[PDB]
Amino acid sequence: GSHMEKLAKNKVISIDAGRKYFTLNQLKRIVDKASELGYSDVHLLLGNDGLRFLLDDMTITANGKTYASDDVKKAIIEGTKAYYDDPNGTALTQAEVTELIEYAKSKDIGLIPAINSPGHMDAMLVAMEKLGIKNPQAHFDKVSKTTMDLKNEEAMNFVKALIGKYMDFFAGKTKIFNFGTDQYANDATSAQGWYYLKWYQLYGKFAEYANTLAAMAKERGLQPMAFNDGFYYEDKDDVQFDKDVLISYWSKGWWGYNLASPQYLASKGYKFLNTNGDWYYILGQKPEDGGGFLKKAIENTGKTPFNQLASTKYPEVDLPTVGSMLSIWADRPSAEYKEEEIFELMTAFADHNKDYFRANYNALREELAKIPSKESLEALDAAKTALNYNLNRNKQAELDTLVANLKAALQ
Ligand SMILES: CC(=O)N[C@@H]1[C@@H](O)[C@H](O[C@@H]2O[C@H](CO)[C@@H](O)[C@H](O[C@H]3O[C@H](CO)[C@@H](O)[C@H](O)[C@@H]3O[C@@H]3O[C@H](CO)[C@@H](O)[C@H](O)[C@H]3NC(C)=O)[C@@H]2O)[C@@H](CO)O[C@H]1O
Repeated sequence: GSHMEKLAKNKVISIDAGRKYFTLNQLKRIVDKASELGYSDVHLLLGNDGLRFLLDDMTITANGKTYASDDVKKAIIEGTKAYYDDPNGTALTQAEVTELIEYAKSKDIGLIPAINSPGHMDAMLVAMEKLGIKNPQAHFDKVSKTTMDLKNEEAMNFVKALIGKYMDFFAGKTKIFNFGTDQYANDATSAQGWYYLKWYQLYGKFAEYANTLAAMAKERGLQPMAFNDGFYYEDKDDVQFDKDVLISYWSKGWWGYNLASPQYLASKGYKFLNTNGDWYYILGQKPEDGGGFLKKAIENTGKTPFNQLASTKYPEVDLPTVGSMLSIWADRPSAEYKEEEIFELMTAFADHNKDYFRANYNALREELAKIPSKESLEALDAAKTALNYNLNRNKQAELDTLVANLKAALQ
């Protein structure tokens, strides 16, 4: 019950770089601002509708045949462009994402990648078509454009191998890997995908796929993360799920979309990354549209407590969370990304929870990088011993004089 508990928790900013393209430098500045504000990780969706990340070797081995690296790359580029041909760019390179991870590591910032499936995979579906894999899309009220058919082995096998190749990359580089599994065939079932899975006795098939993805993460030394949607839908435990999955809990849903309660998932032994929907911001969203516009997300950043999970009340309901995630989405990826908006929402969330967030260590690290008579060395050694790396956002002044004493000793 000491000091450490609050600071040990995760403070995450989520960027939807799957739907919309973000430049390496844009993400670097988000990472820098995250480090400055006191965040711990940057959650970066790279596969979300579009697939905006290419490895150097994209060779895939599936269905007793292989798909050549250059053939895979072109098909993915075409898929992402088919979803949305972003004039700012198509997909991040291996070298760019690698530099982002090392840059973030230098600022005590984790990177949490997300490659979504079996929903939110418009780019992958079309890529598979271009790769010869016929009809990968789910089929209900109409043929889906976002979701994979669970009965199609050819598509399932490829996608598993594809996510596996990404998982091979992020292994040893990042602690967590998010595979999503949210909003199954929402476009093809009027946002009732889990009800449709139940109906056609395919919900067990989804579990098998999700559990496979969790094992794939674990055996590669990655903590599996997924969204809550498809985990124990409607509090039924007829179909079981992997318990080692870090659940990013965003909502309990709405009418006809009966997601499991946080209370039920906690009773199954799950830990939560509090990804409360209240803190959502969709780029370009205005107050007139309702939902997650900027003013509401800033307003709710103080309204909705740090530990409070969606559909629950804190502290009346107090469930185990590893930390909280604030999310920026790009539902309409053509909307202008304005850095100032995200920075304001990020700042607000940190300012209301100064006990959870770190202090600003950018000044300290610059002054420690300037370090190359024994009496003058006595002072330089003394200021170094007096440094405190454990400060939170409430004590910026406390840290400001400690770094000032280091600057004075160095001269
Ligand atoms: C009182 C009541 O419950 N009314 C229902 C109403 O709320 C429902 O509309 C829904 O509202 C929620 C907010 O409470 C909103 O989040 C929902 O949007 C999600 O789902 C739609 C598909 O229906 C999808 O188009 C959106 O993209 C969105 O999905 C998530 O949200 C973010 C940002 O919006 C996305 O970027 C994410 O990709 C996605 N997933 C995650 C994990 O974040 C929805 O509009 C309606 C529904 O008919 O029903 C009322 O009864």
